[PDB]
Amino acid sequence: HAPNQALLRILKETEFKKIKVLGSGAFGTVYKGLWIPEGEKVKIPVAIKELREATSPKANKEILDEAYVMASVDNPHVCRLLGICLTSTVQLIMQLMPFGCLLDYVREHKDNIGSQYLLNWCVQIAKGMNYLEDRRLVHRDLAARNVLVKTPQHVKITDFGRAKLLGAEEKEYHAEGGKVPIKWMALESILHRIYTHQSDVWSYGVTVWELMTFGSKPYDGIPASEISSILEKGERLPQPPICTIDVYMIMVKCWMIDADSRPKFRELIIEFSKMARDPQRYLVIQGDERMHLPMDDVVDADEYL
Ligand SMILES: CC(C)(O)CC(=O)NCCn1ccc2ncnc(Nc3ccc(Oc4cccc(C(F)(F)F)c4)c(Cl)c3)c21
Repeated sequence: HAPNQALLRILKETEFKKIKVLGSGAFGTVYKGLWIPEGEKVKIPVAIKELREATSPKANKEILDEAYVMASVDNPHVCRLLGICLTSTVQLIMQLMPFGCLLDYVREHKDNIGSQYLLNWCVQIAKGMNYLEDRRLVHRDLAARNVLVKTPQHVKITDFGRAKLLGAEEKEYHAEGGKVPIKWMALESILHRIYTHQSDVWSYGVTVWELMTFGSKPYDGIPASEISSILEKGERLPQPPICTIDVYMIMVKCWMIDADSRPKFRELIIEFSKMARDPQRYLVIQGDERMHLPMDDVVDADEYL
């Protein structure tokens, strides 16, 4: 394994301005804002998380470990961390993704989402996931809520709170146990707390199904404790109405019990790209052809290098 020479940038608090609240979680408030590096005539749209003073040493430690992961990744389909700021409580500064999480976005805009967008997002997520595999990173929480929308044409994978870097000799990760997203997890993760890139593939399949059903909840009837035996009996999520068998067979392959029988991300890239070239052959959406979707020194983070 190579030396990780990623730079962690520590920002001065006067360098960035909070403009409005985007949301608030358990660990603090997230603000829309602008980052104005001193002496560079540039303004960068950012999201800024200000951790609560209530935050434990334990929580702080785990948040910084997540920032370490985010600072180590550099791909157009993985979230961009700009830096952190070491004030009274720690602040994390990331690229603004103005359209929010992809799960909300498909629920809220389902009447205007065509086959071209759906297939392109599958490609993009596969590209980010492939890159994470190249980095020997196992995500462990892939899901539509954990994909952000920069523009309708460009999504990025986020939330590395569960991510684990594999060791050089290491093949699988073994977790300790706790609050787990059971309905997105490979069977071997539920049963034996084993996680691989192939288990991320399973999660990818569920994420695709979320997208193809415009944000339905997987196994909506069923409680989490029942999931693993349902899977052991060979039952899977149903074929979404818009999906040709071509697309559904792909999701199904992602949910093979034998992890090595699942597709690789680089193959998912290939197969969804083929379909993105003729999208109406692969997803059947009523009115598809009808559909389309959307101070001075402003630059996107992607162009600030
Ligand atoms: C909580 C919540 C507010 O309920 C959910 C939520 O975070 N979503 C906010 C909504 N949101 C909308 C556009 C948008 N664009 C970009 N980043 C967003 N969110 C965002 C997320 C995490 C960020 O930072 C980190 C980095 C690592 C670890 C942690 C952790 F929470 F564990 F402490 C935070 C930042 Cl700076 C922003 C955005």
